[PDB]
Amino acid sequence: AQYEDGKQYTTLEKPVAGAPQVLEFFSFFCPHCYQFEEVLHISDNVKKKLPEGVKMTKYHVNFMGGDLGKDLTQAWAVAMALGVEDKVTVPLFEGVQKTQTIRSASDIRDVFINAGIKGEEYDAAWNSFVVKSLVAQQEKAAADVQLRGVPAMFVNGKYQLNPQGMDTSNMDVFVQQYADTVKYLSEK
Repeated sequence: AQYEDGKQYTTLEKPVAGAPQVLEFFSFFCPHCYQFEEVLHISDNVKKKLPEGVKMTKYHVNFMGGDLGKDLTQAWAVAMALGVEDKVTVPLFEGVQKTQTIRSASDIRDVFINAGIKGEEYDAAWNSFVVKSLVAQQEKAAADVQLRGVPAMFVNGKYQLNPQGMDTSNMDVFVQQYADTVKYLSEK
């Protein structure tokens, strides 16, 4: 057929109950993730093609970048709690991978300050139990699918996107295949 298990996607032999509908994992240390965000705009193009009523979720992971990797997962929890994802995603990616000016939790904090989040508001969130439980949620979602690599996207806790089984000559064409595949899995 056109869409085939093992080609554009794989099926989880161990499906995850109650999972978010469209669930993306990334790391600010992940080179393909940088491409996905700043060059390909994957999340955005997926969103534009998703049906009525389908929520999109994106979580950070711990398994890259050691101590700073965990800090970034907590900062992403802060970002979600405050609703400022669209203000910090680009400077966090560039701070980690392009300028390499993010080397500590303080440097992460600076990105939020520069983006206009008040320090006192950042620090309150950082230390909050709501953020602790948002960290727990990110960790549990990743653990549930035995996640070993990013970028990754899962649909209804049962299908995992398989971008290696897609064309990459043209960047635009890859992005729409990825998005169209998500829509298909969505409607499945």
